[PDB]
Amino acid sequence: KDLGLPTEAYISVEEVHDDGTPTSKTFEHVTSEIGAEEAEEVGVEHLLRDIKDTTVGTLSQRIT
Amino acid sequence: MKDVPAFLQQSQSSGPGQAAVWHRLEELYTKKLWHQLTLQVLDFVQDPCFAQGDGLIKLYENFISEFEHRVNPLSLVEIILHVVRQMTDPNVALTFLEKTREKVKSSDEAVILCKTAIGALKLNIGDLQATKETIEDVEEMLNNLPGVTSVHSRFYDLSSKYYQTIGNHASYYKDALRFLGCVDIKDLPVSEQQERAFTLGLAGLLGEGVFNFGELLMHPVLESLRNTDRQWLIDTLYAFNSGDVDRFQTLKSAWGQQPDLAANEAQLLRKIQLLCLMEMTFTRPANHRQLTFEEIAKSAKITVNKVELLVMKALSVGLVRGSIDEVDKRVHMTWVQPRVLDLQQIKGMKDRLELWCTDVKSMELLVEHQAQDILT
Amino acid sequence: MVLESTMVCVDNSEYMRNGDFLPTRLQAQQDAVNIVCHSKTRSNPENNVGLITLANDCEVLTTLTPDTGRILSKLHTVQPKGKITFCTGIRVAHLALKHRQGKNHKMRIIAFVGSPVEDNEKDLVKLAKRLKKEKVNVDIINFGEEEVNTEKLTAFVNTLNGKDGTGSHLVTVPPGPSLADALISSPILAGEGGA
Repeated sequence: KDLGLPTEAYISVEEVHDDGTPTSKTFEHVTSEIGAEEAEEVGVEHLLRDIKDTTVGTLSQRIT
Repeated sequence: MKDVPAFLQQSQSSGPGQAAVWHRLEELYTKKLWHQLTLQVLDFVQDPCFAQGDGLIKLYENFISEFEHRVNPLSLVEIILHVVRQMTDPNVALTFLEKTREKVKSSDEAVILCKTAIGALKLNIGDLQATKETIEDVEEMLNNLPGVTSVHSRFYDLSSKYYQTIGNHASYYKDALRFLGCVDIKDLPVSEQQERAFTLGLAGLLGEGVFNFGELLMHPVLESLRNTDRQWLIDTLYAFNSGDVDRFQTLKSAWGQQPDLAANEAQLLRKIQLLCLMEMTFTRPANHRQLTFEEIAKSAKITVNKVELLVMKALSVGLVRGSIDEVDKRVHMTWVQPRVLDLQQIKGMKDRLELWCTDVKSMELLVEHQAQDILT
Repeated sequence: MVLESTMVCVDNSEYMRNGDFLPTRLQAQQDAVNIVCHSKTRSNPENNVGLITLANDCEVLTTLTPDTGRILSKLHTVQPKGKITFCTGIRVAHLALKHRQGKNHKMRIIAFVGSPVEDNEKDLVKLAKRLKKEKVNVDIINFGEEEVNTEKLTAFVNTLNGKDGTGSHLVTVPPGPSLADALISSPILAGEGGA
């Protein structure tokens, strides 16, 4: 699912509404990013039959 | 073991009706079904022992020392609680409560129950400051649970009584709204519900920043119940919100009923005017953004110097955002406050968004053809 | 007894805290869990026990280990506001028994009921059908459904035995004094199979 990662990160937030019970326990999304160690990253390339589709680098990636 | 069966034994002999209650209570403990006693005890306090009999004070000691484990903690506060309501001596009632407080084993609803009762006693003496603190403590505990249940209902009744009498309209609104809104059923009488709804409506008019007018209409307490006094009431909620000055003035007699509105007029006059700047912009703007300055003064009907104050006061409280431009004599709004819960609010949004949905898809495909080479 | 994974379900209710079984049930059951656990371990040591609460929102304190210490600790504290909900404990026991630390064992549930059930006649027949198809049985030490209730269990226990390759037993402890900490007299010392 998604064009990107099907990963979402959620942090449990408490907010009041006035439609239902007051003070509800809910999830507000908090930003998800990625990492990777240096050897591990070269490993990610090794399994793929590509490098990556995007990295927001030069002329070519940036448009994609 | 037996604090409670010891007293029960003297008492059961002589007295018809009442003898029976004691006889049943005694047998449960002896066979040692402690739970079964907990089923019996609740009624017993309301039946003999200062409500058919006497020696409730004797019984108050007996329950607390031993019976705090044996008999359910929640039931322990509850048996005394009922007596505290009927009594005309809050000075003795408050001490019994300070002592009752359970925390014996695991989680207890027992703590919250004292907090309403203690608070109610203080208001009756006229310890105003002391009632206010007891409201802050009962609120915090409750709010922590994401739910609303019978003790939660109680909190809302105490908060509202204290607040209406001194006249803190702002402080009254939040509690009163929430009670209406979650649709409380407990054991509430019709008369008590007429009081909640009525006062909340007076309170909004005085208020600052309060645009909770629409949801009130939806809610059962106001909507289901009506009377002759309410016929003024309903109409003032509209007059104030939309900005028709004339309609409110005539309906003013209503202020008289409940003492929530007798504190000020100072903010009251400003507020209808504030509401009209938010309301008017919310209707005509939604992809337009201007409304003329000119309508505000026509929905004010008061002196010119006073208009600048009202207009600026509305940006500040959080009813609206934007700027006012008086070299075009128009009001530009960057933001217009979202309309408090209705079926209508949801409908307005859906159509506009669908129009936008069509723009993204088309534009996306278009741009993709060209710079086909750059993609690779 | 031998090659068994067990979920001991401790009832934690407002009912389970009385003076029914001296001194109070909370102490009395603590003696009772040690005698069943040890009894099964003594027979051949290759069985394990787990701990779940039958009552309210299920919580898994422990998965399979031989350890008696956990059963003894959970039992002494009980919620005042709790009451039995038989359906949640059976559902959860079955689900837990599937995954195991020591994985070879057959599935048997041992449950303490010191409360009258709070679930209707439709519920009790529904559960019995699930227990039977999975061939996972519940042995019940029952004083609770005696308190002011009828013994619903009695019917299920007969049905379940024979067909399932696990056993069910109805063990009767009269309400009020008879002890329920001197378990050797009425066997639920170990869970018996049916095959």
